[PDB]
Amino acid sequence: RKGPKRHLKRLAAPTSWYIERKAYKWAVRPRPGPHNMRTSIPLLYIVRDYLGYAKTAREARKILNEGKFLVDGRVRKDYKFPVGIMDVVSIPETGEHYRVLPNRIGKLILHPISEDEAFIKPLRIRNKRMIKGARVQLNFHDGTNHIVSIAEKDNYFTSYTVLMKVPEREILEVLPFEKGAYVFVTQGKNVARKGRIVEIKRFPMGWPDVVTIEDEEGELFDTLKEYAFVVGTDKPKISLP
Amino acid sequence: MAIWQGRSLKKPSGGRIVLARKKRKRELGREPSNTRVAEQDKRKIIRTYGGNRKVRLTAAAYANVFDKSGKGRKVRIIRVIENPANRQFARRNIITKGAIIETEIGKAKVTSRPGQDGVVNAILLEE
Amino acid sequence: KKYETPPHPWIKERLDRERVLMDKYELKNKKELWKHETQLKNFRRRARRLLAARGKQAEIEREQLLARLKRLGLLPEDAVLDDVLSLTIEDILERRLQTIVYKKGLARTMRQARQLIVHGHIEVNGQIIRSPSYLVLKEEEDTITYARTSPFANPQHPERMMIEKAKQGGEA
RNA sequence: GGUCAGGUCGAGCCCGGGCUCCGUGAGGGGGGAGAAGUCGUAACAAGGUAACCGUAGGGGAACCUACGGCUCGAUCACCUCCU
RNA sequence: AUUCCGGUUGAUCCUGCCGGAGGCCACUGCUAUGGGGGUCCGACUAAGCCAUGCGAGUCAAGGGGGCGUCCCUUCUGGGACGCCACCGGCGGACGGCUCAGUAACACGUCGGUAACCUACCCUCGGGAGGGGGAUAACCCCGGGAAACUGGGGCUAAUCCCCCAUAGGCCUGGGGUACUGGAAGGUCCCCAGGCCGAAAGGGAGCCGUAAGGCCCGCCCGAGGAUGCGGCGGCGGCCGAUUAGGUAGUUGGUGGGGUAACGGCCCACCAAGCCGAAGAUCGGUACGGGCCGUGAGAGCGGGAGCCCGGAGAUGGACACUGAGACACGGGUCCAGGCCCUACGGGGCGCAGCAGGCGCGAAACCUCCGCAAUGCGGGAAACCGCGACGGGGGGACCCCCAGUGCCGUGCCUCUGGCACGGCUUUUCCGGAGUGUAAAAAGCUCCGGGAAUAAGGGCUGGGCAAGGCCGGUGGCAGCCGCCGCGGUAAUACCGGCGGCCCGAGUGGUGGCCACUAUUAUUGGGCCUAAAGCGGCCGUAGCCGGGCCCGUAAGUCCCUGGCGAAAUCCCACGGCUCAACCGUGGG
Repeated sequence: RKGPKRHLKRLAAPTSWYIERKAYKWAVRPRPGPHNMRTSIPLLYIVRDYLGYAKTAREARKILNEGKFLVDGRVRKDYKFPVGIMDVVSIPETGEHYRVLPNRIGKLILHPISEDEAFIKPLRIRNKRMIKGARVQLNFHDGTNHIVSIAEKDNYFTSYTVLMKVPEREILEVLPFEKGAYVFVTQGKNVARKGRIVEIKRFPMGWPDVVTIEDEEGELFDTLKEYAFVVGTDKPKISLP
Repeated sequence: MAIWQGRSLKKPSGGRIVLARKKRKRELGREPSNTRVAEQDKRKIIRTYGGNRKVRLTAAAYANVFDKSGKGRKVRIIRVIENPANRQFARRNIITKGAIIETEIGKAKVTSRPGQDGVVNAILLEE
Repeated sequence: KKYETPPHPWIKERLDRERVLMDKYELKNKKELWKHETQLKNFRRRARRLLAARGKQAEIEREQLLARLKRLGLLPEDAVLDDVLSLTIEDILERRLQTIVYKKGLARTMRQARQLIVHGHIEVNGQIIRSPSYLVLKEEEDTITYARTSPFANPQHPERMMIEKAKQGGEA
């Protein structure tokens, strides 16, 4: 290969989209964008398969273009687009709102939450670094970015909760993670769980960094700091298998 | 131009590594160009493969010559005396990153690559 | 494959078995018997494996296998993995379409339904089964009626007379 | 784009050597088969010369002799074991 | 799901080979594969080459027109579609095919580039001010059988450029603030140097033009995606291959690259590598898996998915984030074809199809409709990529070839004869076509109507007789059988097996503890070295103590999907596929 694959195959389409893998031979490959191709949920799958509102890709493309979905506050029109994890997907035309969440199974599920929560998108930022004018800027794994501060120490190192107002692309209500805060686990093999952090202590040097948590049941889990994602003091609800 | 890479010569055991394949364009190196001492600078603007624009020198005349707080000048050079990479290059008046030169008003030591940087800077010696 | 052909296939002892059962369960080919033998054999292999291993294999799986045997009727009410091991290849010949329609007595003998099933006159659930090797649940016994009928859409047809002569039921 | 000086990438052709495989050649050696021909009678009983062996020379051939070993050795082979 | 039999002999026991019985995979004979479902087909040949069709384009909503036509109007005049060439932009590096070479940091897994780039795309921030300018189209015109080619006047655009607004990059000195596991990348000031940003839109809608929906461009940062790079471990055979090496191992400076690097270079040194098998010859894409086997193990790399490699053989650059480029160019070698003989054009180990080869493998089909993708606001265009049917002893699965009375024989059955229902088959109906087909299925008429092949001395004791012939002709996998009452020949008859298959040959795995780890041996069956010595290596009495390397336990990161099992569901059914669990 000497070039981006423009075609994805059906036998190369995973079980995590919960798709029939012998259906044709070609699967919908999003164009590069926020998220990974196999860790995304296609716009084709959401209109066509999920809801029955299309019975051909022409139906679903025409339907998206006229409008039946806005993702993050802004317009889309083709079915090629990698929808991220911890995103906000909207049906304005039905008034449904979903979160893109893992199961224990590790398949992407759209989990319904109320119209209220569509406004919110929790960010836990990917890195934090200086840009010119001596201002630091916020980053994400869906590329969702904001600029402008005064530099300095600021709210956290990188483990944040932000409340994000999605039509405005604004940040509001900043909040640290603590040793009494909430995390939902959204990578690793311990996914779908939502609990209270016991302590954020870790193995102090080298590449491994552990963070540990307990829950409502109170099971003890260990996951990377990168695979800890701070919901807040809870903003979205749990994902169910 | 300069076929690389270049991991298909000999094994450190006296053996022969054969890795059957023909080169990539990205991996391949160019032929050297030589930066000459002149009264003028001769420059041309190329764009290297990657999508980065690089200033080519091919003759040169600057050495921009820094003090102890690094305050430069625009001043003209003369002959390369002492070239410690290859002593042959001092003669034929070719600048290097380790080069040591004559400049009008003092001697100095070249500290810049003239190939890709497109400018040659230098910091005065006490010599 | 659902064909089982043993290590020694023209031995005296196998051959006797086979010859005797041919209107005792209905054959017209050996293969049909081989399907049933393969279903049982795989079930007993799995049952053996789980019992062998410690409790550290996940009990959910042993629960799902045992469930299927309650419906099918091989373990009717039994709930024991050791009980699967003891099973005969004669308890799955008795759950054949041809020996469960004759049990109720809608088929004169097992031999009779080798043109009822072709011509489509024996229904189970909502559909005409066409297959002697079809295996019938305890659920499935509660709906055995007829459809797309021509000799049972005409009592006046002598077909109706040959099948039912004072009503020959059970299994033989 | 012209022509040419200096440097690098650089096939194709030619020349010689190295390595490795395949085809093949008068003539020559043995092998497995064949049916019938030819000589001897060696081995198997002790086969009428007990046999083997290493080494050395010789024989038409099976073989023979010398020396040392061995018996998986003949024999009632009787210092002795064996008798 | 773990099995043995014939054969060394007069008989016996051991040892040991051979043959056969099982699964699987080619090919080959007969017959058949009705009907129906899923897989599959130069797959162990010449990685041989091709006639002919075809796999690569697309925007006029960027753009001023040329032609036909439309709405008009029948004017001025503005609104459309097709067709047409030029710059723009994007795909053409992908998708598709093959696996020759390569035994290696090819590939897998974990690591890791803080050494490196990344356009289209996606995000957030900000920018697009002014000036300059062209060439097709059109008009006119020469040649070549052709390929192909032209010279000029005019001229549009998101056309091509410069400058500024800056930003970028280098370099010297000061210092903080973000990120880190650290090294230290990112901040800012300053000096001197260079390069020196950008472009817009028609009929509509939003804004005043720009701009935006839409399409695209610029700069800063990020993301995604692709490329390159480093390490741990795993990474074939022959020792009738034992010593190998001169950018070769290292140091120092440097060039060049996107970039680390003896990659390349100068200098300086003489190191580096090896018996836990170097080097050399030879063979081989690797992996998930698959085949077999109770396991251990053995065997394998095929459809299919993943990564790399190739595209007549070799060499070479340009444009692009991305090619040294599979239907592009330059050139050399071989070979083909056209030819006014001056001079041109190519590459089915891409797809149909052809031809050669051999033991072996398809229609010059149907469609762009669905699937994926590029461009386009969309409509829609392009697509032998693709969806499907055709053909094919290629595999698998399912199913039918009857049933009853019934005199009498071989009564787990058969045949005569009688009666009944009735797969194909006809007419009709849906399907489906996205227009065919595949014709089944359903309903009405309506028949017992597609069944063959092998074996019959012992192994398979599973299945027996007659006649001819007489150690013949022949049969044979093995042991054998025929020299005249032949179960073995040949023909006939009968029976037994299995069933759309049966049987044969070739190969692989089990049987084979004939590779011994599970699970083999060495007085005499094959096997103890003539004996010692001591090196490498292997192995170590009792008691204690330190380490916790080996060794056991627990948690957590992870070992792609598919393949496999179990469960349930759907298709009459099942194979199969979905889904969940393992």
